[PDB]
Amino acid sequence: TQQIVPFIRSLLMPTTGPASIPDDTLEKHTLRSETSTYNLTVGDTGSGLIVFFPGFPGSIVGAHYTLQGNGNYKFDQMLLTAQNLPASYNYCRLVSRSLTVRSSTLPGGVYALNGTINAVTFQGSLSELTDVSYNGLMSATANINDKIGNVLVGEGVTVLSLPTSYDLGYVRLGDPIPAIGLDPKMVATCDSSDRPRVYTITAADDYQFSSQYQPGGVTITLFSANIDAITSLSVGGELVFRTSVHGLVLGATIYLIGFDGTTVITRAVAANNGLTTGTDNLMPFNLVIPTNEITQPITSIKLEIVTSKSGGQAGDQMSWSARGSLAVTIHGGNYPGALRPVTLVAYERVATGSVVTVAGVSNFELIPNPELAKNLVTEYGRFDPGAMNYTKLILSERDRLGIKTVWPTREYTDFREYFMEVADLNSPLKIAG
Amino acid sequence: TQQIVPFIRSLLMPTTGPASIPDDTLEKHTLRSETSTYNLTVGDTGSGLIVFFPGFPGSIVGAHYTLQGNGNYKFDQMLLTAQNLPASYNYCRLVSRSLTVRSSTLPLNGTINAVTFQGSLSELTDVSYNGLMSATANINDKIGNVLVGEGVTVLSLPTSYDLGYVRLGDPIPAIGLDPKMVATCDSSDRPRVYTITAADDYQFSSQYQPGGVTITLFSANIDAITSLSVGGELVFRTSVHGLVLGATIYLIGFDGTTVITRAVAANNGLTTGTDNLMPFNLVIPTNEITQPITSIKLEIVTSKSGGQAGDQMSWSARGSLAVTIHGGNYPGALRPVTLVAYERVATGSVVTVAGVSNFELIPNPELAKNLVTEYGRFDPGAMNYTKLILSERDRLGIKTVWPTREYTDFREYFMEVADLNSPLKIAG
Amino acid sequence: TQQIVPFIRSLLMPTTGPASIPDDTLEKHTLRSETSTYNLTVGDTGSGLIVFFPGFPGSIVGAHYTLQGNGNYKFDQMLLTAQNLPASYNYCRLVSRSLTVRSSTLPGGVYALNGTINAVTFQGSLSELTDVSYNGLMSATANINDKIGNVLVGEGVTVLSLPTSYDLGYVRLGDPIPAIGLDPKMVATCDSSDRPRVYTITAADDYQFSSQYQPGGVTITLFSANIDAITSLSVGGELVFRTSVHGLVLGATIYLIGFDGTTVITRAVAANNGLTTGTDNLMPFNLVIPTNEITQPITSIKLEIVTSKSGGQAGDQMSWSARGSLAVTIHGGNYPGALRPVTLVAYERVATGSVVTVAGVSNFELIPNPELAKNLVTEYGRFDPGAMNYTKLILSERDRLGIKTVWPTREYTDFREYFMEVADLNSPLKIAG
Amino acid sequence: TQQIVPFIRSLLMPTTGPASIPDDTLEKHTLRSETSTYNLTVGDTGSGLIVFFPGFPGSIVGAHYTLQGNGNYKFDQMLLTAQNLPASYNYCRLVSRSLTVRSSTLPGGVYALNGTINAVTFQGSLSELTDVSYNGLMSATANINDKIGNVLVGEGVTVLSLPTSYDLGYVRLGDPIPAIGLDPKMVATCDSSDRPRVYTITAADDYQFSSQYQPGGVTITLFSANIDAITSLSVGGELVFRTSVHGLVLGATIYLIGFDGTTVITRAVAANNGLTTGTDNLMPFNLVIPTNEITQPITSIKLEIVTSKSGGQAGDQMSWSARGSLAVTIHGGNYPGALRPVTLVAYERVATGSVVTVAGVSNFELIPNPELAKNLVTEYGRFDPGAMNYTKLILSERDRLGIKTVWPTREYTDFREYFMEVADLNSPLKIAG
Ligand SMILES: [Ca+2]
Ligand SMILES: [Ca+2]
Repeated sequence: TQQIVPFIRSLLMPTTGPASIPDDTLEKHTLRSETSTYNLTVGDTGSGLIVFFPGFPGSIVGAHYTLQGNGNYKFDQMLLTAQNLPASYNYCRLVSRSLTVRSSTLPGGVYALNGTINAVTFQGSLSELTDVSYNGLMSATANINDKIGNVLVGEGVTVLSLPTSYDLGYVRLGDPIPAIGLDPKMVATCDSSDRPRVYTITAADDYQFSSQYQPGGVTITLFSANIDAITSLSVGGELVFRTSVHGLVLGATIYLIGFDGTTVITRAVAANNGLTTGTDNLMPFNLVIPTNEITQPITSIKLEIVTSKSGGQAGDQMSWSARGSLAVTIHGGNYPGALRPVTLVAYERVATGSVVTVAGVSNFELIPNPELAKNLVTEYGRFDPGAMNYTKLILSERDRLGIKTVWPTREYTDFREYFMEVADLNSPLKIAG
Repeated sequence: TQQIVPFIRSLLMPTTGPASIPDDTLEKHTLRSETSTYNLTVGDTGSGLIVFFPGFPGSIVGAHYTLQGNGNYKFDQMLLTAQNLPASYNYCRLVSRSLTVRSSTLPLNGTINAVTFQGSLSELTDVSYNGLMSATANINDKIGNVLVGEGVTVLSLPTSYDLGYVRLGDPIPAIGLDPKMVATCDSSDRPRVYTITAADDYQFSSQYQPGGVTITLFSANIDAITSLSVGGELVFRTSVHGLVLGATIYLIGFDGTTVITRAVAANNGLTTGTDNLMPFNLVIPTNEITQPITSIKLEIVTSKSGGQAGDQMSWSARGSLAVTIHGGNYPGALRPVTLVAYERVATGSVVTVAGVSNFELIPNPELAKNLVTEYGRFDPGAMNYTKLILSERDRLGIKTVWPTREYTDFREYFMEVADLNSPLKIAG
Repeated sequence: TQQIVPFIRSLLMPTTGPASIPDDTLEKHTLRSETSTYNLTVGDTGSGLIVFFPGFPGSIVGAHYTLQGNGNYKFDQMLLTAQNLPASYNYCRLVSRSLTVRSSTLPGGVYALNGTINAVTFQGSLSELTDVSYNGLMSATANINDKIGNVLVGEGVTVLSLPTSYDLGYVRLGDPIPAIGLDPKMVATCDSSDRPRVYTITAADDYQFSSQYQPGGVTITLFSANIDAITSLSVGGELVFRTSVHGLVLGATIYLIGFDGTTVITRAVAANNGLTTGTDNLMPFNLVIPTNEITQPITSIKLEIVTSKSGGQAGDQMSWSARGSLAVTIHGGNYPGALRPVTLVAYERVATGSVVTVAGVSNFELIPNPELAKNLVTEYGRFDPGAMNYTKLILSERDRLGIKTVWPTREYTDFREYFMEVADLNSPLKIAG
Repeated sequence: TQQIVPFIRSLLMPTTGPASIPDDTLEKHTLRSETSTYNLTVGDTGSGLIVFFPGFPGSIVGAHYTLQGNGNYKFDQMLLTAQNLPASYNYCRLVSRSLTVRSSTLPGGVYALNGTINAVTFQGSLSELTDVSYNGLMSATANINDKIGNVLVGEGVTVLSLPTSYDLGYVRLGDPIPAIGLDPKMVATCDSSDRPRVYTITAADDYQFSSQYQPGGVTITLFSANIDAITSLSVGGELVFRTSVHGLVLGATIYLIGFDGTTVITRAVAANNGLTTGTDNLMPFNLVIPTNEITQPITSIKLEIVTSKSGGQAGDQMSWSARGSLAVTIHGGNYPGALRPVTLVAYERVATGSVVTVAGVSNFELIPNPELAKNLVTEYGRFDPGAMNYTKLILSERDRLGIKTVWPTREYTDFREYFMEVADLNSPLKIAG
């Protein structure tokens, strides 16, 4: 520390403002901060979960779920940046981010404040967590500085975004692209694409299906698989069906399921589709799911198949054989931060009707869209040598320095003042010559 | 050199263990070594080829092929890491790797030629024992006629730092009605894409045949070790009524053998005076690829419902296909290849492979519960020192393929400091 | 910092008292502090907005609006200086100002959980804000140190007035001028005038009006435009009307609308006014609106026109053509601070029946009115060189120093003690000679 | 203190993470932290007791008992580590541990006035405490730094684990061992065994029993004795019975009693043991009690004998003479930490229904089980000389330094910042060469 190092300051104290990442990704850019402010209402159980995407290169900050009587989560809302970055910028890179979660309210009739928080940073995407209960969170990492337990809600928790790789590319935001079309509801964007994530699902390898006839048909769930998506994705591939039985008609639908078990997206992949005897019957997958259709994080994908017969009787026995694999590409999905690190903040025993307050600052390197570029000057980052080495040193000593991704806010506040002991005006420039 | 530099030590002497790559890719990770041990049997000709993927970010180390009487190679087996990394880890980055190839038994014993080729397997123009020697112009990337008893050392030298973590082909939680159901999350970042314009108004013409007339529309060299997909469309036009088309894609192994065969369209009537579409929607999962893919070909069968003596079946075809091999362009995934060829080894003798691979790894969710991860040790000047060393690679004689005896000498010539640790023991 | 610099002390800690601005505006003046103290009552929705004019050269500090069940704002009261400066002084210049906004008290110096505060400093006048909702505030500036999000109400927010230009002229306050008149309600003042703001509205350029006869007439709103006024303004200009229809009578009224959509001032510009065929019919605008008539900040101006006929029957048709532009001059309106920077403090989730407490100090350079001048000594400011350079340095490093216009009070308090680490008695003057 | 000493840091501030114990026990191991998080509910009396085992080499942290109307304790639940260590590791050694006990229920929203805490560290096992009442606790030690009285529950208490011997062996955790068996409920473990604790109980030295016949038999309790167990144990030994009465049939049953006086385990030791007249009749004890059947700490052991007769009818006398010693071996029992030091945290006057929140961190040296060993690198501890001497010095001056095992949390927090005044980044490594 001398004066200090703008980047370290920004990284460890994001509410302080942005600084350019001192890596090798030399683009003309501009630096911006976006706040996140939410007042979430606590449900009947007094318990809930905030899912944060600490490294998300863009306006999506997280999602809030309330916990319900029956032990299921129910989606409340997305937590976003104050304004929608893709409306103004085309490219983006996350510099630093911190968020605070605390209660700001005790309801009218309530005698006493009570409530606690458990939090973890998990090195995987949302659907990869084996246990998302308040208690279960605590073992999602072995890293002591990536978990915090039973922090009082009144005091609150601070989430600090720590890097998962530098020298990351600029990410295209989901920015609208100039387009005209006959449909009012037409939407054209240029999506986060670099570093796609690909899931491959072999749904069947000569899977035999056999069942008696039914008016309305017989529906099966061929497979269900955990995947992650926040933004646009596509499904490709093909199933091949064989049969000895004449006049079978196949229906097939893909469902993308949210974290709360709810259907987010439903797409008929093939409806009413006759099968010929002694031949391959192809069922291609050509699905594109746009960002705006994804109303909450996708947590799994499943495929249902309906089998029905034209004629039909009592005992008819409908049978088919199926073979093939599908590929689910989520665009830009493997970009570190896009899906990968997840910070969960769980609360419980909070009085029903009380407010859980979220306040955050996100810092970005940004490239303006064409219209803004006319009035927004861009520059290469400030050069200071040793900024990156200092960052590397700090992170290398992360555990001995106690630099957490999840803090009791009181401890983070102490850390701020313990660190940051120099911010020294600027000695004789004022008296130099 | 002072003490030394863990990374340089790991890079130049991988059997020594792992060290974090001193680049800008700052992820919380863990460091691991995986051994490779194989005892390969020499075939009838006393000759064969080991294909190594020195930079492969994961458990695939290489493949062994024996050479046969008729001059063809025949696949033996994949050479892997001791345990399957994707079963325990989700993300991975290669730190360093070395492998030794020597004979260990007799039923002294023939010779080895080796090269590191800066391209993928199918790109090599000549893979014969002798032909290898000209795959590079780089003198430190080839070694000739090393005695098999003494053996060869393959050392993996970098092809780019600041590489992303690669997703391993890790199983993803999934339930399904089929026992043989498999769901993975694949190496995807940095795909390789081949584009094949199979036809641009290609005219086909032939007399009728019971059973049909089969043609190979195209054949093209491509590379795949892991999952890939084929997309695109052919469009067929015709003046002849009642023509039925069959089409199959074959993915062919290095040994000319069919690895994967997929019917793309079987029994498919063509209408007169219209475009007849033949879409390609193929996804090939990793587990189906039993040996490296070296080429792709498309066959088309043309038959007629009626049929007679002279019937003349004709169609016009147009369209291009795209073969995407997932994560294929990730440096190391397909790209550098080291070939170790042996010949004149006595039939029935053992060619012994022993290696160490070093990785930066991120544990899967279940292991993450008990596996602490950290940012890499900071030492400044580690990367500059690496850059200096590599910059002087040729004057230092840092080879990718060594006579083992020469590599051993190099180890002791380098690495002349490993100095205990002077007065920490007496400090205060 | 040596001892310190009175002006910097005053600027950054206004509760400390006044100091002369170290610019080139050398007037004999006197230095004063005026407190602002308000106990505002929270309405039904538990939500509201305080509009501050941090740079206002005089006694107007801000205005309080409650948010109502229906989602609309309603004016409560002006927030003023403790005493009315124009009653005692004729000229004035703002030195520094800070205000506190909080709620809730408990035995032990402790405060309760009582909702949240969002605040921004916007570099424009009140009516220029595109979004004034609690959440929308957060994007009124891109400047991270000019916005603060979801501060607990119990802890509260500190508004600090940062300069918008030095070397400003002394502003004439709205001081009463000696006058006698037959009317008890006669008022004569000398107004803030230097640096007027002028709006020009071309209300019509051959605008055709056409409508069927109506007993009582047909009223239209020719235009509506957002403008800003806190003090006196005037409307000048002329509309010209043409018509081929005989017997048309025009009425026209100007309305000045408050931030809460309420009519603040209504002035008939022309009532009962016959139009002649084939000639220009002039409608001049000669409006002067005195300060005392402006009961709350003006946010827009609109002009209504009534077209009546008197002798009209069944379905007659009334038509006229209109041409002309108006000029709205708000006196001293462009004086930096008079309208320009606005700080919004929005609260919500505040317990109904609790009181939002405002406490502030405003510091001024003042010239006494003739009666006070007889007993009020005035002087040129204390000379200290480097005071202005030091101010310029501090402001130049504003963002790295984290000098905010809106603070969580707790953070401002910390800043005060972090800064201001020298106030050193006065070493051997006491022992000198 | 220079930089500092990882071990001392871990010992005095366990929430900081683990460090290797600088003793002579040189094993290849790995270092881990496990959190403990509990939200306990306060019962009817507003009073209860948390029993901590601060030195326990494994996943058992303590047990919670509520106090009841009738003055008895009632077991609530075991307090454990976040995950079950024996599922992943085979050997273990405790490095350091701290736990926090406070009410998360804050009346008014801010106040810590919600009852009080008394706490002690007792140098013996649970059953050895003579007085376990809230008030009685205070005299369990004479050591002033091992007791704390009437700490406010809102502020809370910190339990710090201080060593009871170094150079301890690695303890085998209760890890499952590969086994197949016909019974679904079959369980095979390898238990903490090193350093057994043995109680010898001479239950009878020619004890004369005499009572009249009753259908179904006559039951006496031969003895009860205070013993301690949290994990597996076994009972060995023999009773010899003499009689003159023909056709007596003896049954024996061992009861293991919880701290709350509840039977945890009941095992029949003898049934249909027909006594032969005028001869030694042996009653061997061959009991093995597995860890898993112990649902709460065992505070005592008793043996009942049931004495029945064939054709007994009326004034038929039943009489036996008994002689013999039993030995109760609790496995690993004498391993310092396994049973020995106990920290009791008692609360009272807490409002019924409020939450007492426990949060802790436990640090371990661990050896992975065979499956984990495949992916878990193990190493000998970091060498730093003088670490152990420094620990010895610190502990030697424990009382003058005021290093407590039980703290008012506020005082512990102060201590943390008073200690730990160096954590100094790392000066010119960053600029060296
Ligand atoms: Ca770089
Ligand atoms: Ca000037």
